[PDB]
Order: sequence, then structure tokens, then C-alpha cells
Amino acid sequence: ELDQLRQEAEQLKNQIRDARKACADATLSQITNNIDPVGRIQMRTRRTLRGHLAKIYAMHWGTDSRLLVSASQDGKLIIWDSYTTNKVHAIPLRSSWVMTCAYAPSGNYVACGGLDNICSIYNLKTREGNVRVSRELAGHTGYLSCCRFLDDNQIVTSSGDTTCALWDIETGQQTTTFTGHTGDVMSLSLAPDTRLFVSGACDASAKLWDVREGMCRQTFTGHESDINAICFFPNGNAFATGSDDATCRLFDLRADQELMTYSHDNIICGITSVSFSKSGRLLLAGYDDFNCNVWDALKADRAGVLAGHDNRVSCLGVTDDGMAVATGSWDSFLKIWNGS
Amino acid sequence: TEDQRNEEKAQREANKKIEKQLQKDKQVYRATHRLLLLGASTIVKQMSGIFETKFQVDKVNFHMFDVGGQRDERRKWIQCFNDVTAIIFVVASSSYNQTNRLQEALNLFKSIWNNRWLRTISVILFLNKQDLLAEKVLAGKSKIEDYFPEFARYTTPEDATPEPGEDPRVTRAKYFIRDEFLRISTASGDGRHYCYPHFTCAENIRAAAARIFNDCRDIIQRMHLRQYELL
Amino acid sequence: QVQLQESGGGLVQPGGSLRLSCAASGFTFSNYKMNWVRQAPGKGLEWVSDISQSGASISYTGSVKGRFTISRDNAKNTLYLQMNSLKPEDTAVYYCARCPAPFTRDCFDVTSTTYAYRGQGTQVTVSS
Amino acid sequence: STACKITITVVLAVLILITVAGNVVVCLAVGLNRRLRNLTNCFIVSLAITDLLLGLLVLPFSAIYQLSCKWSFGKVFCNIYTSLDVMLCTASILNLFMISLDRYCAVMDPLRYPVLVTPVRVAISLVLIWVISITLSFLSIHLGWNSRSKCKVQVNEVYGLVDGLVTFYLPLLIMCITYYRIFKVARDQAKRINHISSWKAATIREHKATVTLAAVMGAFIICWFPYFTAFVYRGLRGDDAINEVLEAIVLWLGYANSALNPILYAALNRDFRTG
Amino acid sequence: SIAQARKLVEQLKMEANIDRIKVSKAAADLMAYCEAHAKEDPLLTPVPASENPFR
Ligand SMILES: CC(C)CCC[C@@H](C)[C@H]1CC[C@H]2[C@@H]3CC=C4C[C@@H](O)CC[C@]4(C)[C@H]3CC[C@]12C
Ligand SMILES: NCCc1c[nH]cn1
Repeated sequence: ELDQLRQEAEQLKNQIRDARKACADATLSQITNNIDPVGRIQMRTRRTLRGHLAKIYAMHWGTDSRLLVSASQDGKLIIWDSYTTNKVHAIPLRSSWVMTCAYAPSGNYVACGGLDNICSIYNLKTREGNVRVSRELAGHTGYLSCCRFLDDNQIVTSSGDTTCALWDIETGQQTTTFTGHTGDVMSLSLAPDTRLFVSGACDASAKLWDVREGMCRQTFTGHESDINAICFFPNGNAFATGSDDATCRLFDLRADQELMTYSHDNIICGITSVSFSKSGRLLLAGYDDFNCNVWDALKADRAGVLAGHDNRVSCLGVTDDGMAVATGSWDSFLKIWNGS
Repeated sequence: TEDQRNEEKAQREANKKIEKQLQKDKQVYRATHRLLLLGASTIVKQMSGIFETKFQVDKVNFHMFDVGGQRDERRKWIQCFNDVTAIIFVVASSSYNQTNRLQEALNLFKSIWNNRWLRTISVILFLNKQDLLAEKVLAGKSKIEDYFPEFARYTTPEDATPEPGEDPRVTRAKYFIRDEFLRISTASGDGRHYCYPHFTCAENIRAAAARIFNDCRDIIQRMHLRQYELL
Repeated sequence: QVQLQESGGGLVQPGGSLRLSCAASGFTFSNYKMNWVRQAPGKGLEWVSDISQSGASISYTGSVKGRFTISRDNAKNTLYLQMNSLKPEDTAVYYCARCPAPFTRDCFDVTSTTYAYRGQGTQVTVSS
Repeated sequence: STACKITITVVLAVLILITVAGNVVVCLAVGLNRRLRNLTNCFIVSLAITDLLLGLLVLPFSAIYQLSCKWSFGKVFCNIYTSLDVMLCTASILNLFMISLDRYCAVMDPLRYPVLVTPVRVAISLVLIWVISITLSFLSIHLGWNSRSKCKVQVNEVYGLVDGLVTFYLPLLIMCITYYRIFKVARDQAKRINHISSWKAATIREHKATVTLAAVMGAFIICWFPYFTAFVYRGLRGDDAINEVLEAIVLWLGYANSALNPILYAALNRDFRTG
Repeated sequence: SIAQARKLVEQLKMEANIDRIKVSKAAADLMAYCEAHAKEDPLLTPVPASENPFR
């Protein structure tokens, strides 16, 4: 009985491969060789935020492009003002190990999570003047690796037990669970219109999900090892992934295959962060050799290097108006970079 | 424009208060030692997804973190423990003729030793359950001989310190296991970390704490001596 | 797509010999350590043997030492195991396993809960 | 004989160049990087700064006086010169003592170390050192507490004995005890690494502690013992009881320690070499 | 075993029947988008010092 099902699966895989091959008329590197290269992108360090005690492990920007939030491994969640370097808030957590944080688009709530299998939601209005714990969401059976806000009353979480979940905050229940992976899930990205999202796991695969219904629609596989980061293109028709084989890749949704691979022979280290610019021309990647690289998304050639850190680079972010880039590393320092 | 001056004053006040609080927390952070307890529930009493235990010996504070709420894929969270003082490793031994457990213990230790982000962390080794070895060696069938064929050509070291009232076979088996564990760690390290082995029985209310204390003292003493070119 | 396949198996009389071959597709074969794993009826997974990128670091388990041999060919992308002088306690299902990341010295690849990079295995039986 | 003048000029020039070069290299290396800024490297920076000031603002006048053999700059400047020399030398010696005590605390009480060395205590220590130095130099020379052409420091009985037993001898004894204990512990530890594996080689076990401590406690003694012994003898017996050649030799042996301080306290540390 | 195989077969069957478009059209769409918004990328065409909030 098992053999028949295996043969059917093999036939279906052959069908998928043949259909994918049928549409590969040309390549991105042939009809994109009549465009002027951007040149050399040289950036300078404008600020430097100090005050953490251990390795910064995650970072997220705000919608006003002025306030930011940082999570440290000693049990601190700090809210910073970037123009003036002042600290606005500091919150201590119950459990020291934290692996993610978020910042609501409205500006009122913050979210935190880590190795305790619980997502904590904190309130920032605080008419009495004290930042207190507003909600605790429990129900996963593995450590929590990412969390993003949909509105002030919904949230999406990724766990290391091969599952994703959607939560309503007032009641504290799981409306829908997305299952179907084979290893730990590491990152997730939300579309601009908030009706789909992508997931990337430790089995060299990525998946696309629809929030309202609750089933998978496409599965993408071109990588050789684990995937650690993922991010959409600005128009919601493509995304880019970084992995542990020293190679980034770009996938498109209406064609259902890969378009371009970024890699070089001098690099033998993994990738921990990816992000696009505002217009979708530059691609920023963070590596384990202590510096970040700036690639040209339409030519696959290196364009610049940001080298200012003394340890492993963990988190990378780009604002909404595209006026600065923030980097955070294991040396307990945040840096803001800008051009001139 | 008095509003701008008032806003600047308020921001400076909040900044000063927050910085004072962080300066007060820094000392408490730096006057504590973190330890990771790993196996391959009874020991934790001798000293939720993750369990935290706090104790104090000779006016020194010790953390302990037990991770039993996770799965058996370890390659991703083991990386978040690269700044601990020691790793406490607990193994279970046996000598009764279904699955080779010593082999998987050895393989996991070998993987931990050579990992890139854990190349500067020492290991404290507890060879738990020595009573089962004594119980199973009297059966006349040697499981150690069944799984390890190099046990026959083994002689007890000259510096043995057996306990009074032990069959020589039990001691020879124990020292065989200890030598197996030391042979892995004396082939990779350049001088940045070591390994400290111990025996117990299947009762460490006032025993585990003292040994952990002494081992941590040794670790930090060597760390400081090596920086001045004295070791 | 990472894909691994195993071939060679069946029933042999005690004291016989047999050969197992493992074919790979989807990755650069010569950057990864590779190893052989085995599962017996009614037990858990256990590690049999392992071999490195070039062929200068070969390691076996205790019970099969002196009877089994490991080898790899990087031009044809294949891994071989040679089984000699079998005993009845060797009847099992054999799997070909790959270590998760390139250019490393460590592996974490005996996990039962559906480790990604290994195949479906072959059946070996020894009896009268 | 002009050859002697050429030789003396060459050796004095090379000595001053070495001193200034070493001190400025240490200062620039500390300043440029940020991984080497910590609470246990303030003492080395203080040592480097004091040595640089002495090498840049005191030595050339001594060289000119030695070669020309006549002081031709007045009488107030001579007093300022003497006071400055005394202050800088005393500060340097006391900084060495502080480094010794810090290493002892680090090695002997390793679990309670971060609650025993705080910036408040470092600041108190440095302030006390500089107060004692400024007192003993300036408030003593001008008020005529040491008084009984030429420009040399004057010595009587009480000042000689007090300065000798407060600046050199007690630190020497304390440092000797401290490093003896450290050396014992170092060999005790080194005996135990080589007896865990009975199938391979060992460490050096003799060129590590014995050489590194011998260098440190030999440079100090050779460079500074003769000068203070001659100081006390000159004070207790008279100025006409000493020879000029011996006095010049002991003075320059004393000055030469600032050239070796950076090499000893900044090239054997592993943090400085790595960064 | 049986349930997982059936689920995988159903998922592959569902993923088999979708519409697809040629690669060159996707490339042209990305080119057009990256050429339309070229004048609003401060990290690509830097702005002068009189409009930079960070200096
Ligand atoms: C290792 C080095 C620093 C030791 C010091 C060597 C130099 C500086 C010392 C050693 C011998 C000393 C000389 C010994 C003899 C005399 C003759 C005397 O009428 C003038 C001083 C003079 C000329 C001394 C000058 C300084 C001197 C040359
Ligand atoms: N140049 C050393 C002079 C001195 C210092 N202290 C006493 N005498």
C-alpha cells in the first residue's frame, strides 16, 4: 500500500518539475544586461546606541521612523529615540532568554517571546504611568522564534515545533493553526495588504499561506541547507531568502520557481539577515564574518561593504521612508548608517 | 518656543532616571554565574518549557537552567549558551547485556566539543548510576565486552584510588569509561578549555554544590593565569 | 531538492558478504561529511559508521569493527559500505545520512523526529 | 676627546627616542581601539602617561647639563626641575605597586573579584597616589624641609630615611611576598595538567612562570636599588662622600626603567597582543 | 504512515493544478517597478545635508 502512494508522489513530483521547466523561456541575467550599474554605495555611521549588557538578539522599527525597540539576552527590552539618542523606556522580563520582539503599527503595544514557550504582550499607554504586562499567550510546545502584528487584536507566531499559529488577544485562543512543515520554523514575513504570508523552515523549503482560509498554496525549494531569513519585495510579488550555505536567492510567485542566486567564492559563511530598500534595487545581507554586504538585486554583483562590528551580526532593519539602516550585533551595540 | 525647551528637559530627566536604574542593575548582573544542566529530575533537587533554579554557596550566587521542554533537534537553541561558565553533563552507565547508550553520549559530547560557538566552554562530567555497573558485573556476562571489544586488553592505571569494598572489575570498568571520555577531549583543545570528571551514585544535597563550586574556581583561576603568561 | 537513495539488500546466510550503495542528488557532494545509520526491529536508531570530506578520517562503532568497510567516490557521487562475515544480530533497515551544514566538524543527525536529510533505507536479513 | 662626546650624545639620543616611541605607541594603541578600554587597563594608561611626561619634559635638560657641565638658566627653574623629577618618579613607582596588588586580588579570590574592584576604589587609589607625590615633592622642596653653578637635589637625614622607607623598600617587600605566592600557585596548577593524559606530552612547566616573574622582579631591582641606597648613604654621611661617576651611572640606571615598562606590561599581556 | 502519505498526495495534487506565467514577464514587471520609483530612494540617490534628520 505504501509503495503505490510513493509511486504516485514520484509521478506528481515529475509532473511539477516538467511544468516548471516548460515556462523557463529565458533568465533574469539576459534581459537585464542593458541597465547602468549603480556604482559604489559608501555609507557612514551617524549614531551609536550604548547601554545593553549582553548580546542584542532582535530589533524592530516603528511606523513613524523615529522610535525603535531592542531586545537583549540579559532580560531587557529598551525603547529608544533615534534622533536624540535618549532612552524612552526600559522594561524587564521574567525570563532572560528572548528571541523576538515586535512593535504595533498603532504605537501602543509591544510583544516579546523566547525559550519559555509563551508570548507576552505589554501595554504602553499606561494612564497610571507604569508599563505592565497585559497578556500572556500559551499553547505552543516549542520555543517561539518570530511574531508580527496584524492589528491591535490579532497576532501571528512561529514555533520550533513545526507549526504556525494565529491568535486573538481579548480571549486568548488559537483561531487557526498552520501545519505541514518538517523542521523548526525560523522566520516569517507579512505582505503589504495582510492577506498572505511566507514561512521558512529548517528543511530547505519555504511555504506560502492564506490567512483567512488556513491551507498552504505553494511550496518553494531550491536551497541546500537551512533557511534563516526571508523578506518580501515591496510590491508583494517576489521574496528573497538567506540560508546557511552562503547563498541568497530570489523567488517569484506567479512563475513558481527561482530567478537569481547571489553568492561568491570568497564567502564560506552563513547569512543571518536580509532586507530590501524602498525601491527594491539594493539588497542588504548580514553575515557571520562580522560585516554586512550590499548587493545589486538586478545584476548579482556586489556593490558595497559595511564593516564596523567586532562580533557576529544578528539583526538588520530598514525604515519606512528609506532614510537610514540599523544594525545590531553580539557586541551589544546598535549602529545607524546613512549615505551622503 | 517654551514647549521645545520643556520637551528637552523632560526627555533629559527620563534619560537620567533610566540610566541610574541600569547602572544599579549592572552590578547584580556581573555578580552571578550562569550554568547549563544537560542530560542524555533527581539531581536538580540535590542542588514549563525551561526551569530555573537559584542557589547560593559561600555568599556567591549560582543560576541553573534545565531545558526539558524542547525537542531532540538541538542545533539551533544550543547556540544561545555561548557565555556560560560551565556545562553540566550527566550520563548513565550500565553493564548488563537493548540500545548502546554510551555511544550516543560520546557522540553528543564530541559534537559539543568541536562546535564553533562553544570552543571556549568547559565541561563538568557526572558518571551517574555506578550501582548498576556493580549489579550487572556479577551476572558473568560482560555487556562492555559485547559492545567494546578493546576492553580485554586493559589494565588499571597506577594512580587508582578505589573505594574500600569494591570488586576490581567495577573499578576497571569505571576507569575505562573515564579514559574513553578523556581521549576525545585531549585531541582538539589548544589550551582554552578542559574537562572535569566525577563519579556519583543513583544523593548530592551537600555534595554537588561543593564540587561545582571548586570546579568553577579552578576554571576562572586558569583563565586569569593564562592571560599573564604564567600557564 | 535534496535526495538520497539506497540500493543493495536482501537475505544472506551467516558468514556471507554483501554491498550497500548510496546515490545522492541536489547538493555539492564533496563538501559534506557522510555516515551510515541502522534501525533494528523493536529498537531505536543507532550510529554505525562515518567518513569525512576527503577520506582521511574514518570511524566505526565497536561491534562492527574489523568486518565492515566504508568508502566514497566523489566523481560519481556515491557512498559504499562493504559487509563481511555477517551474524544473525545484524538484521535491520539501513539509512544513508548527511550532516546539516558544510565545512564543519560536528553533526546532530540521529534524531527520530523526522530528520530531513536521509532516505528510506534498505532491508538486510540474515538467517538459515 | 670628541669621540667620547659623540658616543654619549648617540646613546642619550637613542634612549630618549626609545622612551618616547614606546610610550606613544602604547597610548595610541589604547586610544584607537574600543575592545581594550576596561577597568583593569587604567593603571597601564597612567603608567604610560607619566613615563611619557618624564621622557618629554625632564630628560633633555638633564642631558644638556651632563654634557655642558654648567647650569645657565637661573635659580627658580632649577627648583621647578627638581620638583618635577621627584614627583614623576614617585608616581611611577606607586603605579607599579598598584598593578601588583590588583593581580594578586585577581588570582587569589577569583569568584569574588568583580565585587572587590570598582571604579570608585580605582579613583580613590589614583588620587591618593598623586596627593602623596605632589606633597612629597613640591611642599617639601620649597618650604626647605630638605635643605642642609650646580643643580642637584638636596638630602638630609630625616628626609632621606623617610623617602627611602616610604617609596621603595616597603613596596619591594610586599611585591616579593605577593609574587612568591602567585608562583607557588602557578606551578601547582601546571603540575596537574600534565598528569591527566598518560599518552602524550606536556607544557614547558619551567620557562613560563620562572622566566616571566624573574624579568619583572629583576628589571625593578637592577634599575632602582643602587640609586636609593646611594641616596640614603649620601644623606647620612655627607655630599663629599660620593664619587661623581658612580652618581651619574646610578641616576641613568634609574631613568632607564621607563624604556622597559611598556615592553614588560604591554607586550606580555595577551589582550594587548591580540588587539 | 498511511495518513501522512495520503496528506502528502493530496497536497501535491492541489499544488499541481495552478496557473503559471512565463519568466520574462515577471522580469519585465520587476524592471518596471524598480525603474518607476527611482527618485525616492535616499540610500541610492543621497539627499543633501539640509534635509537629513541625522545630520
Ligand atoms: C643601559 C644604559 C641605559 C645604561 C646607561 C649607559 C649610559 C647612559 C651611562 C653609563 C656610563 C655613564 C657615563 C660614565 C662616565 C661619565 C663621565 C663623567 O664625567 C660624566 C658622566 C659620564 C659620561 C656618564 C654618562 C652616562 C653613562 C654613559
Ligand atoms: N630622579 C629620581 C629623584 C628622586 C625621586 N625620588 C627621590 N629622588
